[PDB]
Amino acid sequence: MRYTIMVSATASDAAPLQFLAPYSGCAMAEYFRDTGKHGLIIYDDLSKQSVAYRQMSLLLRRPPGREAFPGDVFYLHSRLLERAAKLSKELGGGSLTAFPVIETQAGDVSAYIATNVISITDGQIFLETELFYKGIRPALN
Amino acid sequence: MRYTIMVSATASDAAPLQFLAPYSGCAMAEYFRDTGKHGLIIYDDLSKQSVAYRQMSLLLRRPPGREAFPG
Amino acid sequence: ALTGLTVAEYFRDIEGQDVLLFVDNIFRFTQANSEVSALLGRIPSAVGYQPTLATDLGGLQERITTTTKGSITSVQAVYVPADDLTDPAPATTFAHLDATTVLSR
Amino acid sequence: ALTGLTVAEYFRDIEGQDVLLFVDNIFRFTQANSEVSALLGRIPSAVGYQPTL
Amino acid sequence: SNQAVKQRIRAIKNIGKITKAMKMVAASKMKNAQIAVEQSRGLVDPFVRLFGDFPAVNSNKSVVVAVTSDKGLCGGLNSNITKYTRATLATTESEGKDVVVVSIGDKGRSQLTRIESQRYQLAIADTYKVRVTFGQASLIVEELIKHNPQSYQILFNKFRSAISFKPTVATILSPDLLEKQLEDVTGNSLDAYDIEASHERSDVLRDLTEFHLGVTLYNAMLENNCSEHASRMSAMENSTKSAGEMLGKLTLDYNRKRQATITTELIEIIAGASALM
Amino acid sequence: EILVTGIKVVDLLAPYQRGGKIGLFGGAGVGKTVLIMELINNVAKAHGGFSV
Amino acid sequence: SIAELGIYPAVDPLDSTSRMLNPNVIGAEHYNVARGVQKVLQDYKNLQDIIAILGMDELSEEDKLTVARARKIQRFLSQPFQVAEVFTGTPGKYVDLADTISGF
Ligand SMILES: Nc1ncnc2c1ncn2[C@@H]1O[C@H](COP(=O)(O)OP(=O)(O)O)[C@@H](O)[C@H]1O
Ligand SMILES: [Mg+2]
Repeated sequence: MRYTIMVSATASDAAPLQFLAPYSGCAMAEYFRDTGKHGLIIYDDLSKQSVAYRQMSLLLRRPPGREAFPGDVFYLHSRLLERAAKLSKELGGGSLTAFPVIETQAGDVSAYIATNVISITDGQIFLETELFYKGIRPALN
Repeated sequence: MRYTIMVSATASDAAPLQFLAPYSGCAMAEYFRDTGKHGLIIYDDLSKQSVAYRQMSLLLRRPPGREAFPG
Repeated sequence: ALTGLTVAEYFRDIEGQDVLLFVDNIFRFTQANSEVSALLGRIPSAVGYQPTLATDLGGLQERITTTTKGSITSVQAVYVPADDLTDPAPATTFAHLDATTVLSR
Repeated sequence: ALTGLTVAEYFRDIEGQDVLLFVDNIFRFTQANSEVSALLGRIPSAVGYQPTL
Repeated sequence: SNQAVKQRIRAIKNIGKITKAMKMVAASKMKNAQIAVEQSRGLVDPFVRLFGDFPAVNSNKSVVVAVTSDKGLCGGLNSNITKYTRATLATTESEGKDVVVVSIGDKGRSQLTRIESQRYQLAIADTYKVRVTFGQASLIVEELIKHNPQSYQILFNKFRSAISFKPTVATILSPDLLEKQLEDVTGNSLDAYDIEASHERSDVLRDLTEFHLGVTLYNAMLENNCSEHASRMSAMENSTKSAGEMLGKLTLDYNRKRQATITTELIEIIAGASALM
Repeated sequence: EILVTGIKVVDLLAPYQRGGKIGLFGGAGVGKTVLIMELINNVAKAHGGFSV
Repeated sequence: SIAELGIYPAVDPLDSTSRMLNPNVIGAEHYNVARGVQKVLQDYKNLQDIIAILGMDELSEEDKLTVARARKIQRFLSQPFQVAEVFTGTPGKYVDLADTISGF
């Protein structure tokens, strides 16, 4: 915890707070990105941030799309995850590494938000449940 | 070509023109129907006419139905 | 379910006990909040639930915890609609569960 | 369909004889009511039909 | 669309019980036939105890019998002994001998003519319809007596266990043509026996070779039939497992399409209701 | 007129037109940026004209 | 489904089309080998359920011949890319058109 910041917008917190908490955390880590240092950030369950944003948009009477998500749910995560950058030498050389977490349903990799963030992030650490209940932990696919 | 008319409201054209191109082509072929000759009218992509008509109707604030098509 | 939480929150917060709260068919809590969301004119989300589905479930299930005075432990009957664990009501309910006790015939 | 039914109902009620009414595609009655019911100010029912189906 | 997978689930869910019923039918048939294989295994011992076992003989005419199945859901049984047949027809033939290929079972006449179209001369089938008797194998052996070879080769799967079926080549030497010649080891290996028959040693060897061929053929098509039932039992459980996993994947896609259908219809109703209100 | 790409499946089963519109369909990491990088690397260097 | 089989580029050969695939444009043998590859692959796709349920050992001889030739042309349509050698290590291959026509 000497190096960790912990931003928590939990399940009882309001949906704008769950929507905004990845951006708050990414700003707090962009401090270390922008001043030459290095940062790590885990946005744990962006699949719950997208549900908070779906709640906010559907309560604003905005027309839902695929899986009742708004049309700008891609922009929600691409605005966030493009800030995890490795800066040039002239801007400091700082870096920010993101580890977004997405929860699938039955190994459905082809969900809407899952295929959104797969096409935003660089790599992918897919964790399978068939390897997990066979005791192989970390259950890396 | 000396027996064929080509009515073509392509993709860059307005949605009223793609909505009206099958009816204009049928009106052009009804000259040959109405005067004892024989016509062969080929409406390529009637589904694209339906898409253009849906666009033209949804922007006229007419309430959508199944697959957002008009009634 | 909020009234059951209030009666249990008295025993946790004042008496300092370990309370059991049997929310019988949490799916019916979900479907009743879905009905009051549809009556209030809110646009329903995916499969037909309220747009505030996880937030209503969280406002229920986040008061069931261990404080420094006591604890409420919830044994909730779960109905799985159309035998689908990926349906949003049990898949949102399963995020809060700590154990499942499966009674089988 | 109502017009053809009225022509048959005259034969049934006034003249009192056994009528045969053949209605080809009674689905088109409900379809045609659905085509106007969105412009009549009715918010739509299930799979595309009118609320008064 | 959404009833395509709803009917495909029905098709695969019925295959997943048809193949399990067929697995239990094959298992009950293997249970009923194992007690007949174990009783018939004894009589093959005195002939390979008296006449030995000489597969690599320099025969001039040979008859190779590949004991296959009739029904073809066995799962790699009738094709494996066809590999052993082409590995055995290419073992004895090194000197210009005449070879007849015979097959018992429809999956033998469908597969030995594929690689061996001209030396194939006989096809026995429908052997396993009611049961296998010794008179049936005697008539098959008599149709092998219609040809007069110098050896008989029998290719069949030996029912060792429910998981292992070793393919077996069994050799029957024709009596005065080869059987005395293979035993002529500085004298003979058959001179120790005092022939108590009515006629000479040549006729008792003719009768013994015919009886040994009938017993080997009867045991071969009992071993192969029971290993066929065990192979069908083990190959109708790879199919029930695959039809269970395919049904699981189809059920997952059906639930996804079901949820998408309810969301799509609901979005259509909301957009139509908000176009007016 | 054909546009040779050096890719076997593209040159065999869906050959590209020199002066035609080409689409690369697929979603979320199936390789349609590596395929367009390989098309840049194979076609754009053996082109002569300008690229955007 | 083709990328998860390790085939790269993961082109669906039975869904990727072109207007240049025309014997009056590209030549008769190029069109013939393209349509033959597509027919072999479609005939293999028609057997995937019966390969899954009954297994490979229950097919006909022409079936288990065309399945083997289809599995050979499935791997042969894949190709290491010159830009993809920095995360794979295998070098890239620019194939000529005559080479792939004759090779297929
Ligand atoms: N030709 C190829 N060879 C090896 N791997 C590939 C190839 N094409 C794509 N990939 C894999 O796909 C991943 C990303 O694909 P990408 O081009 O980013 O698809 P998209 O742009 O649709 O997200 C790469 O990390 C690589 O592992
Ligand atoms: Mg890309």
